[PDB]
Amino acid sequence: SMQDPLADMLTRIRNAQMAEKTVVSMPSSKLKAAVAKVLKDEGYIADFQISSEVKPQLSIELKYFEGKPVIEEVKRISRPGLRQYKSVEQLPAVRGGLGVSIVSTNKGVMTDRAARAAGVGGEVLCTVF
Amino acid sequence: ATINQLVRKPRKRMVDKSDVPALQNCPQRRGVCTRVYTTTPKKPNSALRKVCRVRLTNGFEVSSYIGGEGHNLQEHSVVLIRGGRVKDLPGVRYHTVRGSLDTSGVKDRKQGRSKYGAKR
RNA sequence: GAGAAGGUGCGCCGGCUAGGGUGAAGGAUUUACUCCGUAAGCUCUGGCUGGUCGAAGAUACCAGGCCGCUGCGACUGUUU
RNA sequence: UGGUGGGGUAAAGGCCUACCAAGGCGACGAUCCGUAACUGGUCUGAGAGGAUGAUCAGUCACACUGGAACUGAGACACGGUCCAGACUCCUACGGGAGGCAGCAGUGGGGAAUAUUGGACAAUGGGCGAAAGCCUGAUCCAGCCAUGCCGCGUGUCUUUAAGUUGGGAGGAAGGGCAGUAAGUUAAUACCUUGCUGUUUUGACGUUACCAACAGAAUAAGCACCGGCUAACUUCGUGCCAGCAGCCGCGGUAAUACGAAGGGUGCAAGCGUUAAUCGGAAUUACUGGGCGUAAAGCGCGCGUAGGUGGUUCAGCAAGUUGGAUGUGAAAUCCCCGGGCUCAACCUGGGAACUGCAUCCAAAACUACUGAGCUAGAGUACGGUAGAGGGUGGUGGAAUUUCCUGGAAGGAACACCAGUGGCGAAGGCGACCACCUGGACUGAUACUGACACUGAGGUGCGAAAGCGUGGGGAGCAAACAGGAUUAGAUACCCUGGUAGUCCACGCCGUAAACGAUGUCGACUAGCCGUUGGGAUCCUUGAGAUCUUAGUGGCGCAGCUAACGCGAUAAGUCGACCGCCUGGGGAGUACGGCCGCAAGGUUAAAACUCAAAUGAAUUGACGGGGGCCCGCACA
RNA sequence: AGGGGGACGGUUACCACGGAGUGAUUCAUGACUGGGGUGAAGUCGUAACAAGGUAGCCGUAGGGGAACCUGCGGCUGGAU
Repeated sequence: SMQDPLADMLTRIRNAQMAEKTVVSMPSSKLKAAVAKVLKDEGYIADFQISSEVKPQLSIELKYFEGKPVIEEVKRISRPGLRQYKSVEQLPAVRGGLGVSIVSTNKGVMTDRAARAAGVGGEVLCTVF
Repeated sequence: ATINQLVRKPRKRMVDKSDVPALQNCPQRRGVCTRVYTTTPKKPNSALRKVCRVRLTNGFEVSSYIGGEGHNLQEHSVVLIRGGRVKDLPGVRYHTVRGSLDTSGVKDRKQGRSKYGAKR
């Protein structure tokens, strides 16, 4: 069966990043919608598109660079099994800090830059690089 | 192999068995010669080597190589044992050290005098 | 196999106590070669507790000795 | 294991007790079994860790061995008593005594470890009004390169060492005889704390300063074939030997024995041993499984691991701060000192930890109401070697006999890179009692979920049960032909067996040598079952799905090759692997009537076995061709 | 006088050591055996690697001096 909601979306776009398709649609949750909103603010994707009907869905409009697109890999860290609840002193600066390292906290599912300057740690979700 | 299966049954690091059945974490161990005799090497070489059989003070029945080019270890000596596996001799893993108690010492042996038992 | 091997209790007198079987002072009726159950009496088997006497309590008569390797015949039986 | 009555401990408590009840512990590993003081820490490490408890400090534990109390504030007491045991000793045979794991020391074991030392002067203690008195604790000395530092063996200095002359610091105070104080009822007087002087007491007796004679008193070790840039010969000749891995030696030896030189770093240099490391070689960080080692043969599913979807709530995990600590030591920096370094300390840093406290609500668990996607059912319709029972068959072949009579067994074609079942598996014809999926939709459920150690069924055939059958073949064999020989393939013959009913074994080249499940990422060509689209006569396209195949990119792969039925990208979980032999074997458990199966080791031994791929060679490998090679 | 209260007594439970019977579970040893490893290889041999001169291999029964053969289901890790 399917066992993890957001690892099912982070896999399904990377094989579409190496494919020639642009609009990815899947049955989505609020959990998958709160993740999608933060990396369009980091310049990676745009227009998450809650379908706003019954069985609501996410149409993430991923951008292309010329040739190889903008997101090489999305590495899951906290999958559901070993779920990597991590503090604020130990946040991962993924690729020198050029990965933004989104971490689920109480006051927001938020990048590692604002996770440290307002100090709450928690679920280190995925590599965005 | 997964982290669930590690909490169920964790990965046991397998121990490495030691090379010497005797010398129970001891750098030397005294023995008494049962028998000194002659042994042939392994097939791609050919020679005549002289090995000893000893009973140790741990009561163990192993073979040690008399590493001299001449010795007077006369069938009941009190020879002292180090480790090290002589390659060409099969199945044996010990050496008699030179100049210990009853090991007289190799004649002249003018270099490496700390090895083969020479004064000065 | 096995009653393997080995062990413990055992007389008598009390104290307390659990029942079982038979029975009827009279009541139900099928007013009798019958049911219920009084009660005592009689009888059978317990359990717990003391006490007590002797060298000794299945005190006599009566009443398995046991164990370990083996050969042969499987076994109960039959025979000069 | 609780409950009460009592009993009892300095103190709670089945701790002890009587009786009441049938609870308690344990798959998060009980109980039994082997092993070991534990920790601050220590050692290797990038760290994670791994190994580890010698000096140092905390706690524990023991005192020949065992039981036991006593006294005391405190013991079940190391130089106490009692009892028992083992041992040992003195006897004048009456009676007695001893316990070094206290400091020396002795045997004895072992590779291996020290002096029958000096003094309470410092620091403690133990008694004391005080003086002090004792202490093998201590302060401190011989012995040992055992580390860790420094230092010296000369480039005409004299350091060390030695001779001599000097020379602090370890001493805080005690005696005393005034001097002042304040308890005093009487600073009369004692007793005490203060003041200044005098008297005195150092185990190590010196460090340390400054003279003197003169280079007189000081170097050794291992290697030199490689990847270690230290790299002639002489003797020796597959001898003698060296070595960690290759190897070297079989007659000019850079590999082995000297000399002759260098080089490593030095009062030490080396090699034996043990630890971690490189070792991603047990991979949490951070590995594997089609063919190298490795997917149970697959199911149903217990604990468990993880769990679609939304609001609200909780605050267990998660997150921040607060406070106590996390002892001191060690370590990490800044220092202070020994003339310098060790060493010594001062300051902090560090101690990733622990509970308590308040604050947070994105996510997880939990709680509640839901939502329809996952999953299930009500409705046909076919497809289908599902599977089983009973029959009805046919030709051969076989066996008889005058073309018929007789019975066994597998069912040519239909047959398919087809169906069906979780899997193993399964085809003449025929009914009869029965499965699960597909699909067409229409209805409803409200995650009911997948996976799953144990656990539980179910699994090809030879088997051997417990009963029958009977054709061909054929395990078992006899010869026939054949070879040194057949014990072989070929030749003539045949019981067990396949079949049946129940039952057992539970084996596999159970193989797709690929666990189950879901999600998603270019395709293209056949082929199976539905269904809908289709100008429609189908000769059929397209589309839609659930299977079964071909080929191919992206993709991965060691390569072969996989390639939406992954061997990709992932996610949950499970089984499994740790070099080749020994070995799927011994021993123990379980099952079987037996054959055996299942779980499953080390001892030893080897530096390699293995995987795909390439060149060459080889082939009683194929296919073409050449030449009197064949007439 | 004595009483109270102690002390030695008497014997009752508790128990270490010891005893006995019968078992477990471990360690060493054991005549004699059975494979295993490494050697050096004398030997019947040719069993595998080519279509290895009878294609190999696996399970299993069954059978035979050996390195080995048939059968039934099995697999190409099988090629012309």
